[PDB]
Amino acid sequence: IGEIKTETETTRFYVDYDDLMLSLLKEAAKKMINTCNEYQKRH
Amino acid sequence: GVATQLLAAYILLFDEYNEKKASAQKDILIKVLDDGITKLNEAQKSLLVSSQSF
Repeated sequence: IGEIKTETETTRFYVDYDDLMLSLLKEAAKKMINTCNEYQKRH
Repeated sequence: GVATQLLAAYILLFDEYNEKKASAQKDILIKVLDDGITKLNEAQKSLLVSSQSF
């Protein structure tokens, strides 16, 4: 669960730049999608 | 895990002075470091009480 909470907090801090087209936030969201799908495949 | 990526984002974004993101980068830095000092202090106090229990 800590491996997911780290990426969730990182994306939450990347939101605060107030730039939705920032490529780093796009890459963080694409990383969270893969992490959540790999968590759901296990349960 | 959060700090070592936010600081790398700080080094990556501000090789030159980007004045648009300058007012928010300071708030991000202050928020993550004030979170970190509190977490590290609470971890040290917990380990100290666990050492004193014996």
